[PDB]
Amino acid sequence: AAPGKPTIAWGNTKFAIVEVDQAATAYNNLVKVKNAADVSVSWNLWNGDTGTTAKILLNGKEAWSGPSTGSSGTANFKVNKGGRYQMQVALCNADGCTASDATEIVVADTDGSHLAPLKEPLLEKNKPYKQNSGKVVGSYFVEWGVYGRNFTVDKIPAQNLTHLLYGFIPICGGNGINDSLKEIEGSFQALQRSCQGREDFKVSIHDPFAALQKAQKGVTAWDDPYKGNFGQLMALKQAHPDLKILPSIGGWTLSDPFFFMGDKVKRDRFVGSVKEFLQTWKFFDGVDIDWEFPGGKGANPNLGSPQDGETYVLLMKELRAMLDQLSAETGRKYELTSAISAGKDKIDKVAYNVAQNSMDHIFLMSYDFYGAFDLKNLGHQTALNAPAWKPDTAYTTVNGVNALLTQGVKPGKIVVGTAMYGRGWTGVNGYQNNIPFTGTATGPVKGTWENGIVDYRQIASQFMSGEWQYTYDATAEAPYVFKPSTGDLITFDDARSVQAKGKYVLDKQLGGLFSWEIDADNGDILNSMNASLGNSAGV
Ligand SMILES: CC(=S)N[C@H]1[C@H](O[C@H]2[C@H](O)[C@H]3N=C(C)S[C@H]3O[C@@H]2CO)O[C@H](CO)[C@@H](O)[C@@H]1O
Repeated sequence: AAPGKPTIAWGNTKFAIVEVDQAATAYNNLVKVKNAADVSVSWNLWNGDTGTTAKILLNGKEAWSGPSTGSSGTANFKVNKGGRYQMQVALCNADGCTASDATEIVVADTDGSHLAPLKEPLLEKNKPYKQNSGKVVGSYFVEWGVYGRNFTVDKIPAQNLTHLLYGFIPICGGNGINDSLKEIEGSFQALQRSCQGREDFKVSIHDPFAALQKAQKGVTAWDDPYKGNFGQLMALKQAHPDLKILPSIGGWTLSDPFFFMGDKVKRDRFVGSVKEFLQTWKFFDGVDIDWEFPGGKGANPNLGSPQDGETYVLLMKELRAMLDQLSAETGRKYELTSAISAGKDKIDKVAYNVAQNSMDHIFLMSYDFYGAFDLKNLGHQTALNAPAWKPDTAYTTVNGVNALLTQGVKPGKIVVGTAMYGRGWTGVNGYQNNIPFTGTATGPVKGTWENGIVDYRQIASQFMSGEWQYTYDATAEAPYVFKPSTGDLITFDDARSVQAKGKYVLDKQLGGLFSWEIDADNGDILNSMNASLGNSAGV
Protein backbone atom coordinates (compact mmCIF):
# COMPACT_ATOMS: atom_id res chain seq x y z
CA ALA A 1 0.00 0.00 0.00
CA ALA A 2 1.03 3.64 -0.72
CA PRO A 3 1.35 5.80 2.48
CA GLY A 4 -1.92 7.17 4.07
CA LYS A 5 -3.06 10.77 3.23
CA PRO A 6 -1.43 13.24 5.61
CA THR A 7 -3.25 16.14 7.27
CA ILE A 8 -1.55 19.54 7.33
CA ALA A 9 -1.33 20.82 10.93
CA TRP A 10 -3.00 24.17 11.86
CA GLY A 11 -0.25 26.75 12.17
CA ASN A 12 1.05 30.02 10.82
CA THR A 13 0.88 30.14 7.04
CA LYS A 14 2.39 33.66 6.42
CA PHE A 15 6.15 34.24 6.21
CA ALA A 16 8.36 37.12 5.09
CA ILE A 17 11.62 37.52 3.16
CA VAL A 18 11.96 41.00 4.60
CA GLU A 19 10.83 40.97 8.15
CA VAL A 20 9.41 43.88 10.16
CA ASP A 21 9.98 43.68 13.91
CA GLN A 22 6.68 44.63 15.42
CA ALA A 23 8.30 45.97 18.62
CA ALA A 24 11.07 48.37 17.46
CA THR A 25 11.29 52.09 16.69
CA ALA A 26 14.85 52.26 15.28
CA TYR A 27 14.93 51.67 11.51
CA ASN A 28 17.95 49.36 11.97
CA ASN A 29 15.95 47.01 14.24
CA LEU A 30 12.69 47.60 12.44
CA VAL A 31 13.64 45.90 9.16
CA LYS A 32 15.45 42.66 8.71
CA VAL A 33 16.30 41.74 5.07
CA LYS A 34 16.93 38.00 4.63
CA ASN A 35 18.13 36.03 1.59
CA ALA A 36 14.92 33.91 1.99
CA ALA A 37 11.87 33.38 4.16
CA ASP A 38 12.14 30.69 6.92
CA VAL A 39 9.00 28.56 6.39
CA SER A 40 7.50 25.87 8.67
CA VAL A 41 4.97 23.11 8.04
CA SER A 42 3.74 20.29 10.28
CA TRP A 43 1.50 17.38 9.65
CA ASN A 44 -0.28 14.41 11.19
CA LEU A 45 -1.20 11.11 9.68
CA TRP A 46 -4.46 9.73 11.03
CA ASN A 47 -4.95 6.66 8.74
CA GLY A 48 -2.47 4.19 7.28
CA ASP A 49 1.29 3.77 6.90
CA THR A 50 3.36 6.93 7.36
CA GLY A 51 5.67 6.10 4.44
CA THR A 52 9.41 6.48 4.38
CA THR A 53 9.96 9.98 2.93
CA ALA A 54 8.02 13.16 3.64
CA LYS A 55 8.12 16.08 1.19
CA ILE A 56 6.75 19.63 1.17
CA LEU A 57 5.52 20.61 -2.25
CA LEU A 58 4.94 24.22 -3.44
CA ASN A 59 2.79 24.17 -6.51
CA GLY A 60 3.86 20.48 -6.99
CA LYS A 61 7.52 21.26 -6.63
CA GLU A 62 9.45 19.96 -3.75
CA ALA A 63 10.98 22.50 -1.36
CA TRP A 64 11.95 20.02 1.35
CA SER A 65 12.48 16.28 1.83
CA GLY A 66 13.35 14.09 4.75
CA PRO A 67 12.88 10.63 6.38
CA SER A 68 9.21 10.14 7.53
CA THR A 69 9.81 8.86 11.12
CA GLY A 70 6.41 9.04 12.87
CA SER A 71 2.71 9.91 12.87
CA SER A 72 3.65 13.58 13.05
CA GLY A 73 6.48 15.60 11.39
CA THR A 74 7.83 19.08 10.99
CA ALA A 75 9.75 20.54 8.05
CA ASN A 76 11.76 23.87 8.23
CA PHE A 77 12.93 25.17 4.87
CA LYS A 78 13.81 28.35 2.92
CA VAL A 79 11.75 29.98 0.20
CA ASN A 80 13.43 32.84 -1.79
CA LYS A 81 10.69 34.19 -3.96
CA GLY A 82 7.52 35.93 -2.93
CA GLY A 83 4.01 34.89 -3.69
CA ARG A 84 1.17 32.71 -2.69
CA TYR A 85 1.82 28.96 -2.99
CA GLN A 86 -0.49 25.94 -2.89
CA MET A 87 1.53 23.88 -0.40
CA GLN A 88 1.14 20.15 0.11
CA VAL A 89 2.68 17.54 2.38
CA ALA A 90 3.35 14.27 0.57
CA LEU A 91 4.31 10.90 2.08
CA CYS A 92 6.23 8.56 -0.21
CA ASN A 93 7.22 4.95 -0.14
CA ALA A 94 8.27 2.41 -2.80
CA ASP A 95 4.54 1.89 -3.56
CA GLY A 96 3.84 5.59 -4.28
CA CYS A 97 3.32 9.14 -3.00
CA THR A 98 0.22 10.35 -1.23
CA ALA A 99 -0.31 14.13 -1.04
CA SER A 100 -2.40 16.13 1.42
CA ASP A 101 -4.97 18.64 0.30
CA ALA A 102 -3.32 21.96 -0.58
CA THR A 103 -3.10 24.78 2.02
CA GLU A 104 -2.10 28.20 0.64
CA ILE A 105 0.97 29.75 2.22
CA VAL A 106 2.11 33.42 1.87
CA VAL A 107 5.74 34.30 1.39
CA ALA A 108 5.86 38.16 1.55
CA ASP A 109 8.39 40.28 -0.26
CA THR A 110 8.60 44.06 -0.71
CA ASP A 111 7.47 44.04 -4.37
CA GLY A 112 4.05 43.06 -3.08
CA SER A 113 4.26 39.71 -4.87
CA HIS A 114 2.20 38.19 -2.04
CA LEU A 115 -0.52 40.75 -2.25
CA ALA A 116 -3.91 41.00 -3.92
CA PRO A 117 -3.99 44.01 -6.30
CA LEU A 118 -5.18 47.23 -4.82
CA LYS A 119 -7.72 48.20 -7.50
CA GLU A 120 -10.10 50.86 -6.16
CA PRO A 121 -12.91 52.91 -7.57
CA LEU A 122 -12.20 56.50 -8.45
CA LEU A 123 -13.70 58.84 -5.84
CA GLU A 124 -15.11 62.40 -5.68
CA LYS A 125 -14.92 63.97 -9.14
CA ASN A 126 -12.14 61.79 -10.60
CA LYS A 127 -12.89 60.47 -14.13
CA PRO A 128 -10.76 57.65 -15.72
CA TYR A 129 -8.00 58.26 -18.27
CA LYS A 130 -5.60 56.06 -20.22
CA GLN A 131 -1.94 56.96 -19.99
CA ASN A 132 -1.49 57.15 -23.78
CA SER A 133 -0.15 60.67 -24.33
CA GLY A 134 3.48 59.57 -23.52
CA LYS A 135 3.55 62.63 -21.13
CA VAL A 136 4.36 62.52 -17.42
CA VAL A 137 1.36 62.87 -15.16
CA GLY A 138 2.52 62.95 -11.50
CA SER A 139 1.50 63.81 -8.00
CA TYR A 140 2.91 63.69 -4.53
CA PHE A 141 1.38 61.59 -1.78
CA VAL A 142 2.40 62.67 1.73
CA GLU A 143 3.24 60.21 4.46
CA TRP A 144 1.51 62.25 7.24
CA GLY A 145 -1.72 62.76 5.22
CA VAL A 146 -3.08 59.50 6.60
CA TYR A 147 -3.76 61.34 9.91
CA GLY A 148 -5.81 64.52 10.09
CA ARG A 149 -6.13 64.70 6.28
CA ASN A 150 -7.32 61.05 6.38
CA PHE A 151 -6.06 60.52 2.85
CA THR A 152 -4.70 57.02 2.30
CA VAL A 153 -3.07 55.12 -0.61
CA ASP A 154 -6.37 53.29 -1.49
CA LYS A 155 -7.78 56.78 -2.21
CA ILE A 156 -5.18 57.74 -4.81
CA PRO A 157 -6.69 57.79 -8.34
CA ALA A 158 -3.79 55.70 -9.44
CA GLN A 159 -4.79 54.92 -13.04
CA ASN A 160 -4.71 58.67 -13.76
CA LEU A 161 -0.93 58.96 -13.07
CA THR A 162 2.38 57.92 -14.61
CA HIS A 163 4.35 58.99 -11.57
CA LEU A 164 3.53 58.73 -7.92
CA LEU A 165 6.06 60.39 -5.57
CA TYR A 166 6.15 59.54 -1.86
CA GLY A 167 6.95 62.59 0.33
CA PHE A 168 9.28 62.33 2.25
CA ILE A 169 12.18 60.00 2.95
CA PRO A 170 14.49 61.64 5.55
CA ILE A 171 18.30 61.43 5.78
CA CYS A 172 19.58 60.58 9.41
CA GLY A 173 21.33 63.27 11.49
CA GLY A 174 20.83 65.16 14.70
CA ASN A 175 22.00 68.59 15.84
CA GLY A 176 23.40 70.64 12.99
CA ILE A 177 22.15 68.13 10.38
CA ASN A 178 18.33 68.36 10.54
CA ASP A 179 17.74 71.63 12.47
CA SER A 180 14.91 72.59 10.11
CA LEU A 181 12.93 69.73 11.68
CA LYS A 182 13.05 71.49 15.06
CA GLU A 183 10.43 73.93 13.74
CA ILE A 184 7.74 71.12 13.93
CA GLU A 185 6.58 69.69 17.26
CA GLY A 186 8.01 66.23 17.91
CA SER A 187 9.47 65.81 14.43
CA PHE A 188 13.24 66.23 15.13
CA GLN A 189 12.89 63.73 17.96
CA ALA A 190 10.91 61.25 15.78
CA LEU A 191 13.78 61.26 13.28
CA GLN A 192 16.48 60.68 16.01
CA ARG A 193 14.45 57.76 17.32
CA SER A 194 14.17 56.29 13.84
CA CYS A 195 17.97 56.81 13.23
CA GLN A 196 19.20 55.45 16.55
CA GLY A 197 22.26 53.27 15.92
CA ARG A 198 22.34 54.45 12.35
CA GLU A 199 25.06 56.56 10.68
CA ASP A 200 24.19 60.20 9.77
CA PHE A 201 23.64 60.81 6.02
CA LYS A 202 21.95 57.36 5.53
CA VAL A 203 18.29 57.37 4.61
CA SER A 204 15.58 56.22 6.95
CA ILE A 205 11.82 56.41 7.38
CA HIS A 206 10.44 59.38 9.26
CA ASP A 207 7.25 57.71 10.62
CA PRO A 208 7.57 53.94 10.51
CA PHE A 209 4.10 53.67 11.94
CA ALA A 210 2.31 55.41 9.11
CA ALA A 211 4.77 53.85 6.63
CA LEU A 212 4.64 50.23 7.68
CA GLN A 213 2.19 49.53 10.49
CA LYS A 214 -1.07 51.51 10.47
CA ALA A 215 -3.88 49.27 9.39
CA GLN A 216 -5.29 50.26 5.97
CA LYS A 217 -7.45 48.70 3.34
CA GLY A 218 -6.09 45.32 2.03
CA VAL A 219 -3.49 45.19 4.82
CA THR A 220 -5.57 44.98 8.09
CA ALA A 221 -4.78 41.48 9.19
CA TRP A 222 -2.48 41.26 12.19
CA ASP A 223 -0.01 38.93 10.54
CA ASP A 224 0.29 40.96 7.23
CA PRO A 225 4.06 41.75 7.26
CA TYR A 226 3.66 45.15 5.51
CA LYS A 227 0.84 47.58 6.38
CA GLY A 228 0.69 51.38 6.38
CA ASN A 229 1.60 53.35 3.25
CA PHE A 230 4.37 50.96 2.11
CA GLY A 231 2.08 47.84 2.22
CA GLN A 232 -0.56 49.68 0.24
CA LEU A 233 2.04 50.99 -2.27
CA MET A 234 3.01 47.39 -2.72
CA ALA A 235 -0.53 46.28 -3.51
CA LEU A 236 -0.99 49.39 -5.73
CA LYS A 237 2.01 48.28 -7.76
CA GLN A 238 0.38 44.84 -8.20
CA ALA A 239 -2.60 46.63 -9.73
CA HIS A 240 -0.60 49.16 -11.82
CA PRO A 241 2.72 47.56 -12.84
CA ASP A 242 3.65 50.53 -15.03
CA LEU A 243 2.97 53.21 -12.34
CA LYS A 244 6.31 54.59 -11.30
CA ILE A 245 6.48 54.94 -7.57
CA LEU A 246 9.40 57.07 -6.43
CA PRO A 247 10.57 57.92 -2.91
CA SER A 248 11.22 61.64 -2.52
CA ILE A 249 14.20 62.40 -0.34
CA GLY A 250 14.17 65.86 1.17
CA GLY A 251 11.44 68.44 0.80
CA TRP A 252 11.13 71.69 2.71
CA THR A 253 12.05 70.40 6.21
CA LEU A 254 14.26 67.41 5.39
CA SER A 255 16.75 69.15 2.98
CA ASP A 256 19.37 70.24 5.54
CA PRO A 257 21.62 67.21 5.14
CA PHE A 258 22.24 67.80 1.38
CA PHE A 259 24.25 70.92 2.33
CA PHE A 260 26.99 68.61 3.76
CA MET A 261 27.38 66.37 0.73
CA GLY A 262 30.29 68.39 -0.65
CA ASP A 263 32.10 65.86 1.58
CA LYS A 264 32.46 62.83 -0.73
CA VAL A 265 32.68 60.46 2.30
CA LYS A 266 29.14 61.55 3.35
CA ARG A 267 27.85 61.67 -0.21
CA ASP A 268 29.08 58.10 -0.87
CA ARG A 269 27.43 56.89 2.27
CA PHE A 270 24.16 58.60 1.25
CA VAL A 271 24.25 57.01 -2.28
CA GLY A 272 25.14 53.61 -0.77
CA SER A 273 22.13 53.87 1.57
CA VAL A 274 19.73 54.80 -1.29
CA LYS A 275 20.92 51.68 -3.13
CA GLU A 276 20.25 49.61 0.01
CA PHE A 277 16.77 51.27 0.48
CA LEU A 278 15.86 50.30 -3.14
CA GLN A 279 17.04 46.66 -2.58
CA THR A 280 15.09 46.67 0.65
CA TRP A 281 11.83 48.22 -0.68
CA LYS A 282 11.29 46.66 -4.09
CA PHE A 283 8.12 48.46 -4.97
CA PHE A 284 10.00 51.76 -5.54
CA ASP A 285 11.18 52.51 -9.07
CA GLY A 286 14.11 54.90 -8.49
CA VAL A 287 14.74 58.10 -6.54
CA ASP A 288 13.50 61.64 -6.49
CA ILE A 289 15.89 64.22 -4.95
CA ASP A 290 14.14 67.22 -3.51
CA TRP A 291 17.00 69.33 -2.30
CA GLU A 292 15.49 72.64 -1.32
CA PHE A 293 17.72 74.33 -2.46
CA PRO A 294 21.36 74.18 -3.67
CA GLY A 295 22.58 77.66 -2.55
CA GLY A 296 20.22 77.82 0.42
CA LYS A 297 17.30 80.13 0.89
CA GLY A 298 15.30 77.08 2.01
CA ALA A 299 14.02 76.44 5.52
CA ASN A 300 17.48 76.92 7.18
CA PRO A 301 18.80 80.50 7.03
CA ASN A 302 22.27 79.18 7.99
CA LEU A 303 22.93 76.78 5.04
CA GLY A 304 23.90 77.36 1.47
CA SER A 305 27.25 77.49 -0.22
CA PRO A 306 28.54 78.44 -3.76
CA GLN A 307 29.82 74.85 -3.97
CA ASP A 308 26.23 73.46 -3.86
CA GLY A 309 25.70 73.47 -7.61
CA GLU A 310 28.72 71.23 -8.07
CA THR A 311 27.60 68.96 -5.26
CA TYR A 312 24.26 68.64 -6.95
CA VAL A 313 25.68 67.66 -10.31
CA LEU A 314 28.08 65.24 -8.60
CA LEU A 315 25.26 63.73 -6.53
CA MET A 316 23.09 63.20 -9.66
CA LYS A 317 25.94 61.59 -11.57
CA GLU A 318 26.72 59.22 -8.74
CA LEU A 319 23.03 58.24 -8.15
CA ARG A 320 22.73 57.47 -11.92
CA ALA A 321 25.83 55.32 -11.81
CA MET A 322 24.36 53.49 -8.76
CA LEU A 323 20.90 53.18 -10.48
CA ASP A 324 22.52 51.89 -13.73
CA GLN A 325 24.25 49.22 -11.73
CA LEU A 326 21.01 48.26 -9.84
CA SER A 327 19.23 48.20 -13.17
CA ALA A 328 21.69 45.72 -14.56
CA GLU A 329 21.39 43.46 -11.49
CA THR A 330 17.64 43.38 -11.59
CA GLY A 331 16.60 43.95 -15.24
CA ARG A 332 14.36 46.81 -14.12
CA LYS A 333 14.47 50.29 -15.48
CA TYR A 334 15.13 52.79 -12.62
CA GLU A 335 14.46 56.53 -12.62
CA LEU A 336 16.39 59.51 -11.17
CA THR A 337 14.41 62.74 -10.86
CA SER A 338 14.49 65.94 -8.87
CA ALA A 339 12.03 68.61 -7.75
CA ILE A 340 13.54 72.07 -8.13
CA SER A 341 12.87 75.73 -7.51
CA ALA A 342 11.19 77.48 -10.46
CA GLY A 343 12.80 80.92 -9.65
CA LYS A 344 15.64 81.97 -12.04
CA ASP A 345 17.81 83.11 -9.15
CA LYS A 346 17.79 79.56 -7.72
CA ILE A 347 17.85 77.91 -11.12
CA ASP A 348 21.11 79.61 -11.97
CA LYS A 349 22.96 78.06 -9.04
CA VAL A 350 23.10 74.71 -10.86
CA ALA A 351 24.09 73.60 -14.25
CA TYR A 352 20.98 71.70 -15.07
CA ASN A 353 22.24 71.44 -18.61
CA VAL A 354 24.97 69.15 -17.17
CA ALA A 355 22.93 67.39 -14.54
CA GLN A 356 20.11 66.48 -17.10
CA ASN A 357 22.38 63.89 -18.54
CA SER A 358 21.96 61.92 -15.34
CA MET A 359 18.22 62.60 -14.84
CA ASP A 360 15.01 61.25 -16.28
CA HIS A 361 12.83 64.25 -15.32
CA ILE A 362 13.08 67.64 -13.69
CA PHE A 363 10.02 68.44 -11.58
CA LEU A 364 9.74 72.20 -11.87
CA MET A 365 8.12 73.58 -8.71
CA SER A 366 6.09 76.21 -10.57
CA TYR A 367 4.01 77.20 -7.45
CA ASP A 368 4.57 79.15 -4.19
CA PHE A 369 5.47 82.26 -6.27
CA TYR A 370 3.53 84.43 -3.80
CA GLY A 371 1.84 83.70 -0.49
CA ALA A 372 1.16 84.84 3.04
CA PHE A 373 4.99 84.65 3.75
CA ASP A 374 4.96 88.12 2.11
CA LEU A 375 2.04 90.53 3.08
CA LYS A 376 3.30 93.38 0.94
CA ASN A 377 3.93 91.96 -2.53
CA LEU A 378 0.80 90.11 -3.70
CA GLY A 379 0.65 88.02 -6.92
CA HIS A 380 -0.43 84.77 -8.63
CA GLN A 381 1.18 81.82 -6.77
CA THR A 382 1.33 79.40 -9.70
CA ALA A 383 0.57 81.40 -12.90
CA LEU A 384 1.75 80.53 -16.38
CA ASN A 385 2.70 84.15 -17.23
CA ALA A 386 2.95 87.63 -15.77
CA PRO A 387 -0.35 89.45 -15.33
CA ALA A 388 -1.37 92.63 -17.37
CA TRP A 389 -0.77 94.92 -14.41
CA LYS A 390 2.91 93.83 -13.95
CA PRO A 391 4.28 92.33 -17.15
CA ASP A 392 7.78 92.13 -15.67
CA THR A 393 6.74 89.81 -12.74
CA ALA A 394 9.85 87.73 -11.73
CA TYR A 395 8.16 84.44 -10.77
CA THR A 396 6.07 82.74 -13.37
CA THR A 397 6.08 79.22 -14.69
CA VAL A 398 7.35 80.50 -18.02
CA ASN A 399 10.34 82.36 -16.50
CA GLY A 400 11.34 79.07 -14.79
CA VAL A 401 11.08 77.01 -17.99
CA ASN A 402 12.86 79.72 -19.97
CA ALA A 403 15.72 79.70 -17.48
CA LEU A 404 16.32 75.95 -17.95
CA LEU A 405 15.96 76.12 -21.73
CA THR A 406 18.42 78.96 -21.78
CA GLN A 407 20.90 76.77 -19.86
CA GLY A 408 20.51 74.18 -22.56
CA VAL A 409 18.11 71.78 -20.69
CA LYS A 410 16.27 69.67 -23.26
CA PRO A 411 12.61 70.62 -23.20
CA GLY A 412 11.47 66.98 -22.86
CA LYS A 413 13.11 66.73 -19.40
CA ILE A 414 10.99 69.43 -17.95
CA VAL A 415 7.76 68.69 -16.00
CA VAL A 416 5.64 71.68 -15.17
CA GLY A 417 4.09 71.91 -11.69
CA THR A 418 0.48 72.57 -10.76
CA ALA A 419 -0.98 73.35 -7.31
CA MET A 420 -3.79 71.40 -5.79
CA TYR A 421 -4.03 74.18 -3.23
CA GLY A 422 -4.26 77.93 -2.94
CA ARG A 423 -2.36 80.43 -0.89
CA GLY A 424 -3.97 83.65 0.27
CA TRP A 425 -4.13 86.62 2.55
CA THR A 426 -6.69 88.36 4.62
CA GLY A 427 -7.34 92.09 4.95
CA VAL A 428 -6.27 93.08 1.46
CA ASN A 429 -6.77 96.89 1.03
CA GLY A 430 -5.29 99.76 -0.90
CA TYR A 431 -5.76 98.24 -4.31
CA GLN A 432 -6.51 100.12 -7.57
CA ASN A 433 -8.67 99.42 -10.66
CA ASN A 434 -10.39 96.48 -9.03
CA ILE A 435 -7.20 94.38 -8.94
CA PRO A 436 -6.71 93.28 -5.33
CA PHE A 437 -3.15 92.11 -6.06
CA THR A 438 -2.00 95.76 -6.37
CA GLY A 439 -2.93 96.21 -2.68
CA THR A 440 -1.21 95.01 0.51
CA ALA A 441 -2.46 92.52 3.21
CA THR A 442 -2.62 92.26 7.03
CA GLY A 443 -2.30 88.49 7.54
CA PRO A 444 -2.63 84.92 6.20
CA VAL A 445 -6.09 83.76 4.94
CA LYS A 446 -7.53 81.24 7.33
CA GLY A 447 -6.24 77.93 6.01
CA THR A 448 -7.55 74.40 5.88
CA TRP A 449 -4.68 72.77 7.85
CA GLU A 450 -2.34 75.72 8.33
CA ASN A 451 -2.91 79.36 7.81
CA GLY A 452 -2.29 81.00 4.43
CA ILE A 453 -2.95 77.77 2.55
CA VAL A 454 -6.23 76.17 1.41
CA ASP A 455 -6.78 72.71 -0.14
CA TYR A 456 -8.18 73.02 -3.71
CA ARG A 457 -11.07 70.83 -2.55
CA GLN A 458 -12.16 73.56 -0.07
CA ILE A 459 -11.73 76.43 -2.47
CA ALA A 460 -14.28 74.61 -4.70
CA SER A 461 -16.55 73.43 -1.83
CA GLN A 462 -16.68 76.69 0.13
CA PHE A 463 -15.27 79.64 -1.73
CA MET A 464 -17.31 79.72 -4.97
CA SER A 465 -20.58 80.96 -3.59
CA GLY A 466 -21.87 83.85 -1.46
CA GLU A 467 -19.87 87.06 -1.43
CA TRP A 468 -16.80 85.48 -3.20
CA GLN A 469 -15.88 87.07 -6.47
CA TYR A 470 -14.26 84.72 -8.97
CA THR A 471 -11.94 85.94 -11.73
CA TYR A 472 -10.00 84.06 -14.29
CA ASP A 473 -6.99 86.16 -15.40
CA ALA A 474 -6.44 85.08 -19.02
CA THR A 475 -3.09 86.85 -19.50
CA ALA A 476 -1.46 85.23 -16.46
CA GLU A 477 -3.68 82.12 -16.87
CA ALA A 478 -4.64 82.12 -13.20
CA PRO A 479 -7.88 82.05 -11.27
CA TYR A 480 -8.48 83.82 -7.97
CA VAL A 481 -11.33 84.41 -5.53
CA PHE A 482 -11.81 87.56 -3.46
CA LYS A 483 -14.14 88.39 -0.61
CA PRO A 484 -14.26 92.25 -0.42
CA SER A 485 -15.91 92.53 2.99
CA THR A 486 -12.86 90.98 4.66
CA GLY A 487 -10.22 91.50 1.99
CA ASP A 488 -9.76 87.67 1.83
CA LEU A 489 -7.84 86.85 -1.44
CA ILE A 490 -6.88 83.35 -2.72
CA THR A 491 -4.57 82.44 -5.62
CA PHE A 492 -4.75 78.82 -6.91
CA ASP A 493 -4.74 76.58 -10.01
CA ASP A 494 -8.06 75.46 -11.53
CA ALA A 495 -9.27 73.27 -14.41
CA ARG A 496 -8.67 76.14 -16.77
CA SER A 497 -5.21 77.28 -15.68
CA VAL A 498 -4.28 73.61 -15.73
CA GLN A 499 -5.48 73.28 -19.38
CA ALA A 500 -3.34 76.36 -20.11
CA LYS A 501 -0.25 74.60 -18.57
CA GLY A 502 -0.99 71.30 -20.37
CA LYS A 503 -1.43 73.11 -23.68
CA TYR A 504 1.92 74.91 -23.00
CA VAL A 505 3.58 71.57 -22.36
CA LEU A 506 2.34 70.26 -25.74
CA ASP A 507 3.24 73.46 -27.69
CA LYS A 508 6.70 73.65 -26.13
CA GLN A 509 7.29 69.84 -26.08
CA LEU A 510 7.96 69.72 -22.33
CA GLY A 511 7.86 66.38 -20.38
CA GLY A 512 4.37 66.67 -18.74
CA LEU A 513 2.68 67.95 -15.56
CA PHE A 514 2.99 66.98 -11.89
CA SER A 515 1.20 68.35 -8.81
CA TRP A 516 1.46 68.89 -5.01
CA GLU A 517 -0.33 67.21 -3.24
CA ILE A 518 -2.76 64.50 -4.26
CA ASP A 519 -4.85 64.50 -1.07
CA ALA A 520 -6.03 68.07 -1.67
CA ASP A 521 -7.59 67.62 -5.13
CA ASN A 522 -11.32 66.70 -5.60
CA GLY A 523 -10.51 65.34 -9.03
CA ASP A 524 -10.84 68.53 -11.00
CA ILE A 525 -7.04 69.27 -11.20
CA LEU A 526 -5.86 65.76 -12.00
CA ASN A 527 -8.74 65.39 -14.59
CA SER A 528 -7.62 68.54 -16.33
CA MET A 529 -3.93 67.52 -16.16
CA ASN A 530 -4.83 64.31 -17.96
CA ALA A 531 -7.22 65.86 -20.58
CA SER A 532 -5.00 68.77 -21.41
CA LEU A 533 -1.99 66.55 -22.07
CA GLY A 534 -4.27 64.69 -24.49
CA ASN A 535 -4.78 61.41 -22.62
CA SER A 536 -7.90 59.48 -23.76
CA ALA A 537 -10.93 59.28 -21.54
CA GLY A 538 -12.24 55.88 -20.33
CA VAL A 539 -10.75 52.76 -18.62
C1 LIG B 1 1.50 74.47 2.28
C2 LIG B 1 2.08 73.09 2.53
S1 LIG B 1 1.17 71.70 2.19
N1 LIG B 1 3.34 73.00 3.08
C3 LIG B 1 3.98 71.73 3.39
C4 LIG B 1 5.31 71.69 2.60
O1 LIG B 1 5.17 71.31 1.32
C5 LIG B 1 6.01 71.92 0.32
C6 LIG B 1 7.15 70.97 -0.21
O2 LIG B 1 8.00 70.63 0.91
C7 LIG B 1 7.92 71.51 -1.45
N2 LIG B 1 8.50 70.29 -2.00
C8 LIG B 1 7.86 69.70 -2.93
C9 LIG B 1 8.35 68.40 -3.52
S2 LIG B 1 6.45 70.46 -3.43
C10 LIG B 1 6.78 71.88 -2.40
O3 LIG B 1 5.71 72.73 -1.91
C11 LIG B 1 5.02 72.29 -0.76
C12 LIG B 1 3.96 73.32 -0.38
O4 LIG B 1 4.52 74.60 -0.53
O5 LIG B 1 6.07 70.51 2.93
C13 LIG B 1 6.47 70.44 4.29
C14 LIG B 1 7.33 69.19 4.54
O6 LIG B 1 8.62 69.28 3.91
C15 LIG B 1 5.24 70.47 5.20
O7 LIG B 1 5.66 70.67 6.51
C16 LIG B 1 4.27 71.63 4.91
O8 LIG B 1 3.13 71.15 5.60
